[PDB]
Amino acid sequence: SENVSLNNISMQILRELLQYRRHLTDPVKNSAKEEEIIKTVQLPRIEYFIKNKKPIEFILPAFPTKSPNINKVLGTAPDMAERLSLIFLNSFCQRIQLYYPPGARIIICSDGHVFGDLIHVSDEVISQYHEDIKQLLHEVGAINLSTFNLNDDKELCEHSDDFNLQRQMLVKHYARSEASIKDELLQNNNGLQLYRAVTRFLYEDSLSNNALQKDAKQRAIGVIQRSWAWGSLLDTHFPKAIRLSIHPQPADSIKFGIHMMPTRDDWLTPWHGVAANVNGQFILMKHKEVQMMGGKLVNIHGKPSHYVI
Ligand SMILES: N[C@@H](Cc1ccc(O)cc1)C(=O)O
Repeated sequence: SENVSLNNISMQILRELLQYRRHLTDPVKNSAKEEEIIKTVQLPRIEYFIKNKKPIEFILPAFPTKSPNINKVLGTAPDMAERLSLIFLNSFCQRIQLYYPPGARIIICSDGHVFGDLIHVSDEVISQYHEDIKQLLHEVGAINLSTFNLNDDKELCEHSDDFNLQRQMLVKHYARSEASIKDELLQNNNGLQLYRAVTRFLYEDSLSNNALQKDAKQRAIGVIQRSWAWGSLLDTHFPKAIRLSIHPQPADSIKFGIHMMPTRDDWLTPWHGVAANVNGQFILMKHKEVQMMGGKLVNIHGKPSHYVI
């Protein structure tokens, strides 16, 4: 039949995707069966666009702000690493054109203002990081990529520059109770490793250790609650869209975790890391770990984009 043509296009996309899967890396897992599970998960969602002959669309919540711990990151400004990440994502969507001419698009949805209170990063700073990452797209000429923001939603606070209200509304209409968040996370090793990892980044950013520890553990459920709010917001705004995630996801999840640079850390993101030229291949590493490597910093446009080794 003709499903043979359609099934062949959808699989090539899924296979390209899988090459950049972000996952909890654990050898006891039969990777083969994980993928066989994901085939069933995403192939139908992909074939939706193909049957319609519509360009395939992805949503990805990412790039909310640069981590304020200069132990991890070079600067508040977006660094080369997102540049390299942004440039990767856009070319991913051009490749698909080589099979499937409508192509693909990715709506990067910024989550910077949603949890901005709990990160101790100014709403002023956040807004500039956003404006800059829009800036990068045009410098990059990354057409297949566009941006989605809290301000865009009609249902969100009218106009802008009342984030505290915007956050309240978002929590009201789309969030869940931190009590229900803590309960849901415990069930899985999946949910457990989110909790732990979210807290480790919150603690690492904030440098009384027992105080700061219980503190990061509470902010974690907070930040996670805000993120799933933004998640249900997009979950309704772009329902049939394929759902990319910046975090490792289970093979059963609707969300498909994805990487954008080489790194041995599953959870590192461009905002938490600097870019390193090591063996003539860029890698996402932490600013501290790379200085102990005797890396030399290189500056472009009067700002420090990356280190070299
Ligand atoms: N979303 C980040 C958490 C984070 C985001 C922005 C920050 O400035 C700091 C922490 C993560 O993957 O862990």
